[PDB]
Amino acid sequence: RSSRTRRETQV
Amino acid sequence: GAMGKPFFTRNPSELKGKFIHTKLRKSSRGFGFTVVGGDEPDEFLQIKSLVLDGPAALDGKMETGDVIVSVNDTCVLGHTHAQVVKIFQSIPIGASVDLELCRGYPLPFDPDDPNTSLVTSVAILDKEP
Repeated sequence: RSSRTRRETQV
Repeated sequence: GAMGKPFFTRNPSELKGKFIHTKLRKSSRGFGFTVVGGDEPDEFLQIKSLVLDGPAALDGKMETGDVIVSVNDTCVLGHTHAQVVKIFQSIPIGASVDLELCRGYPLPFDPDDPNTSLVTSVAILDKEP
């Protein structure tokens, strides 16, 4: 649904 | 006119500040930095906190504020979360990667805080007429 949202990728 | 918005294409070099290519040694399985982004070709990954004991932390030549452009030939430039996390989570202890990243963008709004589609608004952005 939503597109512009930076995802938390804890590496 | 009025280009006061974050520029995009994929170009590491469009990205301002400092463009660095630094090796992070896969240490303690994975890395040790938290990064926000990489959702789409349109959304790149960015470091929101470097995890202490992380190779970024340790190498000291990568800091919270680096935007992740690509890594070890792999076009993580606008890599999808599921895809980027897949690489970054599957790596073993003792490995190496060349991070192509561009820093200069200070971490403004917390991308650590959900309940919103996270679009942090960065300062040091070109507010051109």
